[PDB]
Amino acid sequence: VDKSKTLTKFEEFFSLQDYKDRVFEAIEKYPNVRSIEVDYLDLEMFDPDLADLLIEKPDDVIRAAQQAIRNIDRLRKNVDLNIRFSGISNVIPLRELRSKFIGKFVAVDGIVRKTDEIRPRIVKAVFECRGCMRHHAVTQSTNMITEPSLCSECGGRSFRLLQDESEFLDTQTLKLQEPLENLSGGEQPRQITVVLEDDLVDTLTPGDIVRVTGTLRTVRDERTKRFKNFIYGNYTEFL
Amino acid sequence: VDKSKTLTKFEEFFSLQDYKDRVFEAIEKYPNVRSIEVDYLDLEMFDPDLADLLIEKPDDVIRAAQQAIRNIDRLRKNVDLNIRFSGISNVIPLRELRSKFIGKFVAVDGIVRKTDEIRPRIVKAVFECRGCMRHHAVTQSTNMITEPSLCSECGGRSFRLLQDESEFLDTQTLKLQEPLENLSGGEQPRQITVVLEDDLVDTLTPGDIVRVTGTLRTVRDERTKRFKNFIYGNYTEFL
Amino acid sequence: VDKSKTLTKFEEFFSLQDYKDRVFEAIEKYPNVRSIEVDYLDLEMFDPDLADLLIEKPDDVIRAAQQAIRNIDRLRKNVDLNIRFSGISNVIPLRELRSKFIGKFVAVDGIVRKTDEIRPRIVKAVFECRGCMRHHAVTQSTNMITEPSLCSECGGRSFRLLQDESEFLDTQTLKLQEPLENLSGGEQPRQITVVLEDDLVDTLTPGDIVRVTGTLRTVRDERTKRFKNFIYGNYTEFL
Amino acid sequence: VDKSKTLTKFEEFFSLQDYKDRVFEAIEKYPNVRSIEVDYLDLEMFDPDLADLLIEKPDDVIRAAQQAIRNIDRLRKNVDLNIRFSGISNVIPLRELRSKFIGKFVAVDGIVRKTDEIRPRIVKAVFECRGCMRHHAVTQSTNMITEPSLCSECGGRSFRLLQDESEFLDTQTLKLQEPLENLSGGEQPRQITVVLEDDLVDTLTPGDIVRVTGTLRTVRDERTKRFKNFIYGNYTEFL
Amino acid sequence: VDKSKTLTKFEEFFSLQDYKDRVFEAIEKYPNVRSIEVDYLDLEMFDPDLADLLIEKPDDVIRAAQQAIRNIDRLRKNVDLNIRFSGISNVIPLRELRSKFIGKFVAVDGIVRKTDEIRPRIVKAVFECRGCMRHHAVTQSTNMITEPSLCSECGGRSFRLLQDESEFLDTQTLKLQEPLENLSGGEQPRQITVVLEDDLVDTLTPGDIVRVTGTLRTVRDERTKRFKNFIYGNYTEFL
Amino acid sequence: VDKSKTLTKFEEFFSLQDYKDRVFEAIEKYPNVRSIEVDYLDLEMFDPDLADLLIEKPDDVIRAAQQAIRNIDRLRKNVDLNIRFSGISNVIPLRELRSKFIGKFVAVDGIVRKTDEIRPRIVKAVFECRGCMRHHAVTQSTNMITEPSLCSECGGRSFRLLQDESEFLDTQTLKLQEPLENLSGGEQPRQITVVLEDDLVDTLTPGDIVRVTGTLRTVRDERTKRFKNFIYGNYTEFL
Amino acid sequence: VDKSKTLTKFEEFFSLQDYKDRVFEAIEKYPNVRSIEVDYLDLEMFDPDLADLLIEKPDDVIRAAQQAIRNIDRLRKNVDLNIRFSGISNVIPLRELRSKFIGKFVAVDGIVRKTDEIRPRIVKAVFECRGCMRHHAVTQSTNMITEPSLCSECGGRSFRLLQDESEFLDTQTLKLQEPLENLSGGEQPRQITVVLEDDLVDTLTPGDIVRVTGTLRTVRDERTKRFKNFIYGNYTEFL
Amino acid sequence: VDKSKTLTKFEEFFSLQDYKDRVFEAIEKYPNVRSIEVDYLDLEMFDPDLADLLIEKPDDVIRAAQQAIRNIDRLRKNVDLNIRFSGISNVIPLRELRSKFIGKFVAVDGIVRKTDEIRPRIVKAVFECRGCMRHHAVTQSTNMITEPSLCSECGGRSFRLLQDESEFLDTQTLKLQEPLENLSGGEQPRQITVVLEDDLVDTLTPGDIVRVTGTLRTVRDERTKRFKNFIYGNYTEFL
Ligand SMILES: [Zn+2]
Ligand SMILES: [Zn+2]
Ligand SMILES: [Zn+2]
Ligand SMILES: [Zn+2]
Ligand SMILES: [Zn+2]
Ligand SMILES: [Zn+2]
Ligand SMILES: [Zn+2]
Ligand SMILES: [Zn+2]
Repeated sequence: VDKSKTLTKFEEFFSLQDYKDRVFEAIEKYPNVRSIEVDYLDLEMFDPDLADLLIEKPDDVIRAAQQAIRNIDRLRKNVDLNIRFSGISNVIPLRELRSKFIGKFVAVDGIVRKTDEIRPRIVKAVFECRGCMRHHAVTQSTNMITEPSLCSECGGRSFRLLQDESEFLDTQTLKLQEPLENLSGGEQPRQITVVLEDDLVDTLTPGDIVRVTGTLRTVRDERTKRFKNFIYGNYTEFL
Repeated sequence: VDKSKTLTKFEEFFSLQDYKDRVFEAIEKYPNVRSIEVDYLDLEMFDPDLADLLIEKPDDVIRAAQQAIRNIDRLRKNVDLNIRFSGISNVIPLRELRSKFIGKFVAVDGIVRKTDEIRPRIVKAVFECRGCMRHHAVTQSTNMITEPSLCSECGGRSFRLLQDESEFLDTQTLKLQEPLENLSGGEQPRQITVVLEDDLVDTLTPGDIVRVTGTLRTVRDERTKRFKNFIYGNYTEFL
Repeated sequence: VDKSKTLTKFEEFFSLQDYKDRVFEAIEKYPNVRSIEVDYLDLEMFDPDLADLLIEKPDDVIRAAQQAIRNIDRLRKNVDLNIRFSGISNVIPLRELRSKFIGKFVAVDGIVRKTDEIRPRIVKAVFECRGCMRHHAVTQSTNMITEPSLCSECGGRSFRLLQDESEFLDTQTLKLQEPLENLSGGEQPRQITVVLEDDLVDTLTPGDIVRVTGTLRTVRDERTKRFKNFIYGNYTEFL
Repeated sequence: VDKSKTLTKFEEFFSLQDYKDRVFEAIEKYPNVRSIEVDYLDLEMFDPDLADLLIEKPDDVIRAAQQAIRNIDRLRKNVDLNIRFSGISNVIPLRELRSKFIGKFVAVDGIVRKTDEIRPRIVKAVFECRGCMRHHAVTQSTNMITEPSLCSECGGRSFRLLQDESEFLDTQTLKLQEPLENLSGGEQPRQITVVLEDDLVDTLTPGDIVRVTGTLRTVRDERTKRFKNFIYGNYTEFL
Repeated sequence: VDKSKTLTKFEEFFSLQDYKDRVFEAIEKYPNVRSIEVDYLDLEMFDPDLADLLIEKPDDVIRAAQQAIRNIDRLRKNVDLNIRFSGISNVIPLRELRSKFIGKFVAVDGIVRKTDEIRPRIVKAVFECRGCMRHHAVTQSTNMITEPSLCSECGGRSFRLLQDESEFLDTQTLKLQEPLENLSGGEQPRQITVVLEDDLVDTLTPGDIVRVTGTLRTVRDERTKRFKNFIYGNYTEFL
Repeated sequence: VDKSKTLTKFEEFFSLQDYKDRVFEAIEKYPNVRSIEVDYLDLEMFDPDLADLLIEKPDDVIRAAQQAIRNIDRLRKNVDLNIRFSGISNVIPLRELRSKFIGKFVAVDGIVRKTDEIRPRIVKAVFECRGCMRHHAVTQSTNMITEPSLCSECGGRSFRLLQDESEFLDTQTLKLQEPLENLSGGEQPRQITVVLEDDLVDTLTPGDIVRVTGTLRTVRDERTKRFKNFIYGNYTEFL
Repeated sequence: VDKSKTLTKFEEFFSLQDYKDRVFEAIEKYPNVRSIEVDYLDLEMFDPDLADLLIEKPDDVIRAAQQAIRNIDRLRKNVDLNIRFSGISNVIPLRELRSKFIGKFVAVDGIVRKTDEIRPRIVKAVFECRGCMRHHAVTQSTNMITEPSLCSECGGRSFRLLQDESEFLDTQTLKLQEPLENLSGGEQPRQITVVLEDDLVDTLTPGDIVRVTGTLRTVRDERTKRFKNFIYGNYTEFL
Repeated sequence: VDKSKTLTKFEEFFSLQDYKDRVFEAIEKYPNVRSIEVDYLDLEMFDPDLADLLIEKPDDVIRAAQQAIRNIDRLRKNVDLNIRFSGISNVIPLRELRSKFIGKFVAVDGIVRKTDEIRPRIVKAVFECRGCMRHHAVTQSTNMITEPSLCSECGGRSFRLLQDESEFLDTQTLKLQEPLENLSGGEQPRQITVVLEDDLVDTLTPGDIVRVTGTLRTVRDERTKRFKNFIYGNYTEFL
């Protein structure tokens, strides 16, 4: 919960002459950008402790980072930019994406195979509390709706989702096959699912040799009660 | 604006000479008409701000244009007329009907591919409150019944649908394929579902080159858990 | 609820010398008849307002009609005859049986195709109130049992169906294909389901060119949550 | 429940030339009369079986009697007259008013002692069902409110009394001391409570030698869980 | 024995010549009698074992002697007769009416001191089951209403007493003082309460030297929480 | 009439020249006035039917005269003014204030005997719904708080009174004795309670010969269970 | 009649010389017999009205004929004997076994086509009341367990079936095809299911030309929701 | 809720050279002072709008005032001083302390009569939520404990008071009799209760001619459901 300190670090970070500009000129083109790039190196340089936390707790850090930009933004109300990081020094071979990397910032190189259709998902679900009829919004991260814990106003524990009041976002999946030039006879290359959202959607194509950076997440499949790991894409570049 | 501010704006557009008569002739012919066509351009002339809301919140705006007409006719004959706008500048290509356009008024060109059977659907569902046995009517917009939030009379939260007291309405589904003259090799055209209801039913047929204007809606496919977009047709025109 | 007046109109109607007889001579052959025919014309003539209500609210009118016969019948206890109407001036083409005709008296011409097996259904379901163990009978119109709203004696809302105390009735379905001599190349004739009950059972045969008269009802199919219209047969004649 | 037959007997009874008049001329002076007198003898004569039932079930009979007058009264809506009987041949000594006479028509002679103040009571209590908020009226006979058994509309069993919607009536009590000219040395005369309502209120005075006619009722006193008998006055005359 | 074995034994005692007629004359005079006196000695002659149970379990025995008479009369006129035994050998002195005698048939001599007013009490309370609204009658033995255990029809456990449908019965209280000719200096006589009901009401008066025969019952005094013994009079005789 | 029909009638009486100004001057001086006196006679002139309702249903009528004034003032300053009628023909002698007059507008003469201390009472009670924590205000007319029927927002039925948010109002009690010049020997005058509130507080004193005009209300005395009548003062005048 | 009136009638038929011995010989051989055959004709002779009920309400009648025998045997050895009637005049052709015959005693001729495996079924299910843990036995007639309505001892409504304490019974299914000598071209014979239980098990085989006598029962086919008729065999005979 | 602005005004107010000192030198002697005096005039001068709000909403203002001092206090943790105001220009005669002054800052002159004993009360009650066992503190203002609305952590609505964890405060009451030198023959001077808490305790003595300043509060007495006004003392000075 001391991540409040992290917010501060980013607040300052987003004050350095160099960054302060790309931020503004980005908030300029809204909503034709949504993203602000960040060279991992500048972060490494300016405060190497934070640069480490990004790797251990991507989600939290990336949240605090976005929070800062919202604060240091007068004039243009709202505006939520996704901040993507480039040059992550934590490249990891596909085959090694096991449990230790669950929920960690990762960079994986490979070749894009199958690319699924682009479809929406709810990012901000709005619920109606069945206890007092009040409305509560809850940010979703998966395609599985997550109801509020309890209603703080009346103590209710039962909610009804109001789709017409919820906000959507574009989502897409693809297969990231590992590079062959490292295998050794007989071995049929392995692959992992990558999830691209918002503006990283419709960015990659079957064949693209790339380096996907992002958070390694996991999900248990229905029926086959087994988990499966996938990468929640943050930044992407060609090799 | 708020909804109320809009109703007014509309009550005047529907009072202007040019449309004053069209409205009465329709209210007159009911139910041999149901529709009342309005030129977008005229809406712009009368007001540029309203002609914009029509695109950002077509649902409420159109629901307002209906309460306006219902507030004009001399005989207060109720009459649920369909306001259909013609000539919409907001023309979006099919492949680009992503999330940003959910809930927005769009206009898409393409070619009617497959046409489905006309079936009815409940538009006004009547429920019996299991708490006090009173009756409540609730307007439905999808083919999925939506029960009332709670019974205002006794506080009940459980209802039973009374089909025999509900009002139906004809609905129809068809696939709209994108224009071929823009695809580039190895590219199979993408199609999208269009929903036609009331008097727009049985209006189009395979081959017809059209410019479907309507609200972009989304719906989660049962068992797949994935959302999919479709167009709720408002106005149709040939090219 | 003012249909009580309708009961009266039929009471009188079933007093005219002409009708008063076929009634009695019908109640004579019980239970080898069950039906009393009614020339729509005599109804049209004697009270043209009622003749109109039949079309708008078949079920209610036909109920009030049957109610009358029960009242104007001393001596032979019970005896419930179905009254069927001939010569309905509301003939409608098969293809046009849309929502406006849901719950309306209709006459449709066509050719009988597939004819299903004759099977029973419950017409009068008897329920045991789980609250006070009392018995309640409820008339069913579909093959889906409909429990009582609530128990008037104790306020119970939960019931158990007692099959052994319920009354059955013969039911049958068939397909009524539209007449071809009106189509126009390429068009594969459409069809609709007809439901024949009680003594209209085993009356039609594949091939019969007929004119089915009855109430247009609708039902949502399981799985495919879509509705489908069908005709609840009242009278039938050959062309 | 066959008391419906009793209603009939009174309907006829209140058709005899002689009575039919005092009824009308009474309904004339409303609301300056409220009472219609009935010579027990005429009742004895015309139908001696009814004349007996009055004695065994005063309340029911007197109800059916009042019901009749309401039926045989066109023109002046409402109007509820109390019918009082004179010349009851069931005179009983005060000291003998034991259990056998509970709920029986009785005539008792004595001298009026203490006379209490005149105060109102609720005759028709209106309740709000806490289940569905509907209103139910219930006739009260004592000064203790009696809630409905259950709500027939929703099955509710809990009610709230709405005083502002209830109707009141004047009530009064007095002591009827037994006649001394029948005692025998040492014996301190006994007494019983008489309850006078509506227009018999403020009719008797301490000292009046009278003959009270009415229904013998009983009530258990709080604290001292013992019952006590009293007379619910119907008719009164001086000796 | 069991209760049944006793009923039989009694059905014969009540069939013997000597008493055969007394029973019929009583059943005949009902309700101008209510009682049927039987000499204990005769009971001994007819059977010594039954004449004993009468003392060990007077309640059940007497309840049996009643079901017997009720099973003899020709007209099955019901008739709740009071069997009263005369000449009981089990004579216990007043001061010795302790616990061993609770529930036993005793006979105590003394002198009627103070006599209380005759009041009624419910003998047969009728309850309305709050579960199914059905009516249940329950015989009461004390002046404290005893609700049914549970409703056999619906399983309900909550009841409402319907006073207007309940049957009353006259009851009376008096103090019985021990015989003075046995006390020894500085000893104030001890008294005990006697309860007289039905036809035994208003039978004794101060001064009367009697030999009260009845069941010894006990009751806890409210607020004191202490039990106290009293005699439930069955038969009275002067000395 | 209905309530609405009355409001109108009043909105005009309060628009007439003669009273147009009195109303504004009062609305002006608020809250240094609160009252607005109106001559009954003038009400008769303006309308004889309304001047009658004032007597049959003073409560609603007066509640209407308030909504009228509240619907006239230019500044919509709310202002809860007290309409007080002067010169009421419906003068009833004290001893005759029985049930027929409960809820009616009366005028009684007598002499102020005893005067009680002025205390406040809640006029507008504010409750917190225990279901959703929302606040509801409810106008009180007695000194007994009356909770809301149910919460319309969530269906709750349980509330908690929030005294610190409720509005108070001064109330006062006094005994009004009947005029002595009409009693006839051995007759002690009868008194009745009068309740004075708002600006009528501390207006009368012992000895004052007055003509209290107000609504006759009744209330059950706790522990006694007996109703008692009292006058809710509207207008006072000296004789 | 009522059930009781019938039991008597039967107790006499089973007392007549001709059958007096058959019954005893059977009760004697139990359980090496179970059945007791009776000629319908004899039933007619003994009584024509009873021989009719047997057809209109075979279930109750047969249940009565069983309670009769159970009320005759000297040793009160219980013995659940099967009464099977021979030579039934009520012979109905297979294709005509519609609703009017549900619950009726019929006799149908045809040819045993397919025979199923003999399996057991619970005839007397024993349940443990989850409320008080008591045991209740309930006779089953179908292969679908039917729980008790409610527990009379404690009012419970929830039960658990105790298979190890329940009694089984052999049951068997076979298809009965209509006689071929009556069909007319292109007509494939219709078959109906027959259920054979107890000693009738493994009695018939393919090819056997028979005249199945039994009760016509109906049952709803799970998942189809459609009823289907079948014959519950009582007596079998070859042709 | 905009009282946050009031907090600010006091924050500034408590920064003026003059006040900033007495604050500090007061926080110096803790806990031997508890109070900081405030000349109403300085408040009147510096910001006359606030000086008015004090009178209308004493409680809120005085709260915001105390809140400020807590904020502008570094170094010495805790320390809650009561701020008392002197020289209130809202002196009001005792007899006029009616409803309009409920919850208003008031100054009343009079002579101290009876002085009650000093006793403690709970100022900060600590409750244990019966739902999750968590602890909640709630400031009390009366001697009647006020439980929390609901538990924000788990939604619980039931609490248990933990006396051993609650904080107490000294409280005292006295009678403030009005000054006689203003009455006029016969009039027996009136009085009102004053409540002195914390350090104003044991400050006044019978006889002291004083001017009590404070908030007028009201409370309904048990039994006698009537309210009574009293003064919650804030500042006191001698005349
Ligand atoms: Zn809530
Ligand atoms: Zn409801
Ligand atoms: Zn029930
Ligand atoms: Zn209700
Ligand atoms: Zn029950
Ligand atoms: Zn609420
Ligand atoms: Zn049980
Ligand atoms: Zn909690």
